[PDB]
Amino acid sequence: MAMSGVSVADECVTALNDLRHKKSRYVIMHIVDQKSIAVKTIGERGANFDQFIEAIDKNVPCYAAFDFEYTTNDGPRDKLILISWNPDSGAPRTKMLYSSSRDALVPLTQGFQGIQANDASGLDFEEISRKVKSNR
Repeated sequence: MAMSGVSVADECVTALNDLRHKKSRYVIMHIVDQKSIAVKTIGERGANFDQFIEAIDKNVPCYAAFDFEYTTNDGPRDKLILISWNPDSGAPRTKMLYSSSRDALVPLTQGFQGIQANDASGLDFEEISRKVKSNR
């Protein structure tokens, strides 16, 4: 409920929109100029750890969406998860920007479990599978 300037760019909306249809795999975007959100590094199936870490930066507020199929309904099911980066021990502007963008990300990421977790706590594959498997 900050509302300052941070807003999701058209490019981001299109990237996530297509990603939801299993266009690649996952998409990672970050906030630029704390006003306009831009893409930093897009996935496809399983980017390298070197490039993944090199691109990602544990500090600024970033959002990564991953599309994974499951058999919760019966078989041919698809569920996308949204993980936000924002360590409590990070920065003040970073934690604030998260809320300023969360409002605009709410409508953008409709139907996706959005959770904020920093460090391994945010990249916990087990947490993602457990969340989607539970559907809560």
